[PDB]
This record gives sequence, C-alpha cells and structure tokens, in this order.
Amino acid sequence: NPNEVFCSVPGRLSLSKYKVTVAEVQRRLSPPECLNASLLGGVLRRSLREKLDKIGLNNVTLLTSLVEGEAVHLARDFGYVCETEFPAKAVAEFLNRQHSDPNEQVTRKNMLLATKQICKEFTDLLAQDRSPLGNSRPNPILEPGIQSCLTHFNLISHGFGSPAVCAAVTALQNYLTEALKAMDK
Amino acid sequence: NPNEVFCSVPGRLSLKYKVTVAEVQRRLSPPECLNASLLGGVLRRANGGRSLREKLDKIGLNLPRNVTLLTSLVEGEAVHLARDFGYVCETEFPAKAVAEFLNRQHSDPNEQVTRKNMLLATKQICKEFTDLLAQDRSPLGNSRPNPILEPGIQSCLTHFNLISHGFGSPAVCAAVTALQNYLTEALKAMDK
Repeated sequence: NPNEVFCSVPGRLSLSKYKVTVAEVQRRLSPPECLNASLLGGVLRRSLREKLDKIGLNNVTLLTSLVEGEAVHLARDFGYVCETEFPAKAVAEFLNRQHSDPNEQVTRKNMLLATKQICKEFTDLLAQDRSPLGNSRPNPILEPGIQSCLTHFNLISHGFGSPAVCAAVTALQNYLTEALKAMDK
Repeated sequence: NPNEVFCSVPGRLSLKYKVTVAEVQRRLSPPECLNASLLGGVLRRANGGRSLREKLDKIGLNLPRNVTLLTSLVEGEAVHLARDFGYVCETEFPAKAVAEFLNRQHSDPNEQVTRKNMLLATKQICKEFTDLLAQDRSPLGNSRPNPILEPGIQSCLTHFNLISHGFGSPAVCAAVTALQNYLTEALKAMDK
C-alpha cells in the first residue's frame, strides 16, 4: 500500500514532523540512488530491515539527507526569498546602466523580451512535471520520455530540484521585467 | 577580531563547520536581528540563553529581543548546499532531453532563424546576469574581500546574502547553469 505512513521524521532545518510514505521509502531504495540501510537510516533519522520486510522492501549530496516534505518546503522558501528579497530592481538599474549607447537600446529591449519568452517556456515545461512526490502520484501530461528525465532529477534531489530551478528563474524574470520597465522610462 | 572562531556547529544535512564572530555579528544585525533563542538554534546549542548572552557580550556583540528554512543554516553549510545544488544542476539536470522536447514545439522551418536568435539572446542576457552575481563580494565565512562593484548594488546583493546565509546568489547561479545547458543543447540540436 504505497500511501501507508512508514514513519514521521523531524525536519533537519527547523528553528514538527514530516510524514514519510512507503512510496517515498521505495523511491530511495530504487534507482537511481539505491540507498543502503545505513543511508536510509540517516534520511529517516533512526531492525530497520525487519520493518522494511513486514511492509515488503529491501553519489551522496546534502540533498540526499532530505525527506521529500522538507525538500519541497526548502524549495518553497527559496522561491519566496527569490520573489520577495532578490533585488531585481537594483540589478536592472545597474545592468541597464552598463548599456547606455542610445543606439543599442532597441537591441537590448529585444534581447530582454526574447529572454523572458525563452525562460517562460522553460519554467512552463518544469511546471508540467508530474513526478511522484510525498503521497502524490499524479497522472502525467508530458510524453513519457521527457517525464522520465524530469523524474530522474526529482529522485536525486528528493523533489527539491525542478521547483528550486523555477524559484531562481523567477529572480531572473523579475530582473528582466524591472530592466524593461526602467528602459521604457 | 572578526575571524575569531565563536564555535563549531555540526552540519544539519550530513549522513563540523567553524562559525566566526563575523558570522554571528551578521546574524545579530539587520536585516535579520536574530534574538538569543533563534541564534541558539542556528548554533545548535542544547540556562543556555544566559550562557550565550554572556559569551556574546564578552566578545563585544550586543544582544538585549521572517524565519525560513535557510535561517537555520550556518554559512559553511549554506555554501556547501549551494555547491551541491550547482553540482546536480550541472551533472543531473536533463538539459539535452529538455532541449530536444522544447525544440520540437517549434518545428516550423520559417521560425528556425528567429528561435536561434532568441536562444543566443537568452544565453548572453543570462551570462551578463551570472557575471554580476560572480562579482558579489559579500562578507561570508571568515572572508571579507574588497568589493569591486559599486556600493549601492553591492549593499543590495549583501542584503540577499544575509537573509539566505550565503545560499541565495550561488543557488541562483546553479539554476541559471541548468538553463544555460538547456540553451546550448537547443542550439546544438537545431544546427543538427
């Protein structure tokens, strides 16, 4: 039963507990990570083999330590600070001022507009990711091939990866908006 | 002495980081102004509060007083996390498959020159943007380099450094590298 709560794990980055489903434990034990019982015990912040047995089951970065609930919370907080704290306005003022030739202003505007359109298409694809995460197994809308590659990035990052990429590209998009606004003045 | 080690803190994301007086002073000053309680948590100390306030007061840090998951991090682990994020952006993000997929949504032979000019513009605008983040000289760990940027933009990037404990600009550069790898794969694939 993939949505059974295997256990509840206190967050590593708090100043209470995330549920870890059997589906999440299975993602960790499967490729591409195939965590051993030593690494899985660290993730669960723990015999473990016996509890795996009953429900029926067998390159480390700092992201490998995360339960999916905390990985998603971390990405959400990164997105929040990218939106509310990144100084998109000052970055636009500074970079526009490095391109002051009145004869390059049309080219710069066109490059900024191209960049916004290309970045929006890229983050739209990442929003279409339907990788299983937490107790969720949404039905895919992307072709299986691309979805498979996005799922690979989900599994090595414990869900942090694609949302964190979108968070950063929102700081970039806010720069581009502020740049266009300032140029028009 | 800003580079005096205040204490050493075990990592929260391992399966110890030195904290300088300079780092503690960043936590106690605007924009965060952490109190004894939140600072105690950052330093992962087990009255603890009375002991911490004494230790601070003795090295000349004043402590009478929005918290994110980043607020929990010592600067050495924040920088390690951004480095690991950038590593998986470079080595694990499927930039090639993303390029193949997105190029196929624009297969009209008369739009190919426009799409290529849009991808080249994006690479150049993103490079200017990450070159600026590389020019950030925000104090971090035991480092206090001479700034090379204007003071105004450096104070704004420093604000982003302080709220993110050093994670923020490196992590933005990590993500934009994934984007840059997509753009390069999309150009390569179009020319084939």
